[PDB]
Amino acid sequence: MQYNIILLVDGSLSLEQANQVNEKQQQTLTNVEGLQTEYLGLKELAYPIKKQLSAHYYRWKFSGDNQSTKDFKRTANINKQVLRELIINLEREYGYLASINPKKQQLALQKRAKYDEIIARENNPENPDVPVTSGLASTQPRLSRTEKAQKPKEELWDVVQKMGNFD
Amino acid sequence: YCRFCAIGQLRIDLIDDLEALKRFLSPYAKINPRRITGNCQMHQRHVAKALKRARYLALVPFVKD
Amino acid sequence: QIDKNGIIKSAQLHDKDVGSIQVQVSLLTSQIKQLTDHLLANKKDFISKRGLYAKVSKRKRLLKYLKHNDLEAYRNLVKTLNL
Amino acid sequence: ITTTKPIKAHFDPVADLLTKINNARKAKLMTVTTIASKLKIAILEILVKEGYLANFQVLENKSKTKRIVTFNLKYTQRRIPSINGVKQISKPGLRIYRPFEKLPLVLNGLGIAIISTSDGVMTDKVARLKKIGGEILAYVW
RNA sequence: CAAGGAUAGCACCGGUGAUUGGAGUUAAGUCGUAACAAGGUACCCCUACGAGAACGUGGGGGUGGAUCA
RNA sequence: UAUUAAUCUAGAGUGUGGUAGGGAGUUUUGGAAUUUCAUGUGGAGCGGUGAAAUGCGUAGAUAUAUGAAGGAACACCAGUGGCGAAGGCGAAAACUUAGGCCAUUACUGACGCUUAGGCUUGAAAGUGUGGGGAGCAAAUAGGAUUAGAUACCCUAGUAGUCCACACCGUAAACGAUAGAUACUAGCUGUCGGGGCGAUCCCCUCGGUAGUGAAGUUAACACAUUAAGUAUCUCGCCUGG
Repeated sequence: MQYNIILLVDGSLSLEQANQVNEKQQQTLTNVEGLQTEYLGLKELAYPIKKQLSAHYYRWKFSGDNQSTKDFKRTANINKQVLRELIINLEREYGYLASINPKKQQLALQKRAKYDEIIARENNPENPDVPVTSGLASTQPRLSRTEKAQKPKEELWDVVQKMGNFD
Repeated sequence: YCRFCAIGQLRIDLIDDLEALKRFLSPYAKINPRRITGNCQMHQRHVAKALKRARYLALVPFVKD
Repeated sequence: QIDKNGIIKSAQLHDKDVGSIQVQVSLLTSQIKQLTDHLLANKKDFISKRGLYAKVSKRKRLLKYLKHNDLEAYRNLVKTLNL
Repeated sequence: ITTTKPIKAHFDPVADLLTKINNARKAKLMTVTTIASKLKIAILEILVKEGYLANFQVLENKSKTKRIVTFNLKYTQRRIPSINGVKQISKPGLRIYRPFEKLPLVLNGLGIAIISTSDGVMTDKVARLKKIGGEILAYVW
């Protein structure tokens, strides 16, 4: 449960006063501590959020709490010293698993194979090389332990047969 | 044509992967549909929510043409 | 979210009651309390209230069984069927 | 052996058997699995002997933990089943019983009804001859 | 004691009564054709109003409409 | 069997682990801009239709750009997509949390199943209650046109559309296909989950789809998500 918190603060404020604004923001932040004022640079906003064409970007990386970020979000919104107060949680859609997250190493292999650094070709994502026939392949069928085989004979292979003699 | 979960990280925020998002973007406030980039439901969620989020934070034109 | 594992293990007296009537009724009661809290904090969540009534009904039936099978269910009744 | 596709309590053994029988008749299927019971074993044995149904195998996991029966229909070498219609009689919502003197011959005096009585389960003819009646499990013709 | 006889309050049911909605019926009554083609405005469903009226328009629910791959 | 005396899981399910939905609600803003006001310039048109006119413009327009305010709703993503009990869910961002998908001899040992009565919810109009009301249209009103427009045209235009509360609690809430339950040729698609592995291909299961076998509606057709197969329960049904 982690919060990636992105704060866009006023206009073209100098680095020192922007950091002080950010420090006030932790002072009004009730979430988990350990977050440090990381300067992401002064990025040009696509539009003036209120009147600021470009805003100072800052990121904070730490854990998260449940009933401790709504109040921080709305206070950071009301606090005009910071324009924008985006939150990100740990859960967006990705995996919490030791056999679907380590599949991101296969994704790194995909990144490697994205560009043909040699004459040979291993590009074109979704190109079936068919290296896998294994996996689960298991619906877990019920094992059969014999109790009584009442006439174990069973009819099979009903060929298309009729009026075998016509000569 | 699937795009995310092969070039993406399955965890899409704005930073560190904004280029894969902008690939279904133009400074015109539009997102490429499945007819050009046939990404699945979760990848479409990624691109939709994240791109309109970048629009929301004033990173790319929200509606501006 | 679900508030699942902690409540189960608190109601899990031994390794022989992971899915017993006791843990089930405890889960339904804890879910009733949590759903009341949530739906008071979130009014128009009709999903929560319909689920709360469904859990109330299933808890009623679980209690009627638990009194049909074991006669000691109501001698220490901290789960009276009234809600 | 390996008996696949187990079935759990649908609402009763009788309807669980009937749905499988009609599905096998529909899809031209050979062998299907259903629940196991003393009544089911008796009726299945008597239907093997009667000729309407082919053999069956009753299987257990270790105990009452899981008891099922797989059963096959008698088919000529033309994919034609010997079963020309089976109707369940004993039902949960309606417990049906008949005396020994009130049991008819099905089809045209050929079909054999399976009847459990006070002292066992048997066929309609020998149920009438036994002078003992009881519930009916299946009308088979 | 009593069949019974009573008071003021009430209660149940029926018919009637200036005046009157609604129904089937006269191959031969009044307006316009709303609407049945996407039927002269596409249909409507729930609901507000008004309009001789077919109906017409609002806010939502749908295609029980065609076009069209 | 209705009952009793016990057990076993496999129905109710529960556990574990992986585990996704525009789910709901709560809390925020951001913009396309709508309208209005001031800065201005402009120097006789704007506007509306099938046709014009009505209407708007010379206290300076058409229109334009800035600044400021108030309301409304969120371009694309939007899916032979998922979820939500239907009602429904799409500008993004967070939280509470219903519920979900995958596999579990795993645990109580039938705890089950529905549902008349009963509990809760229930698009919406429109009702009043407090705000602003940006815009517009029921009603209303002029010019058309008409055999006549309060119909199709528009302008003016309120209730209302907006939100807070109840009530209205009806809908094309109809898939005109009930809920729980198990099974029935396939085939070609998608999404989610589990395994695996450059991707991938692939397998598993569901969800979400279809042609069509069988089966079933007179027929139209459904068809593995049935209107196929069958059990428990309920609701609806006999001429206009």
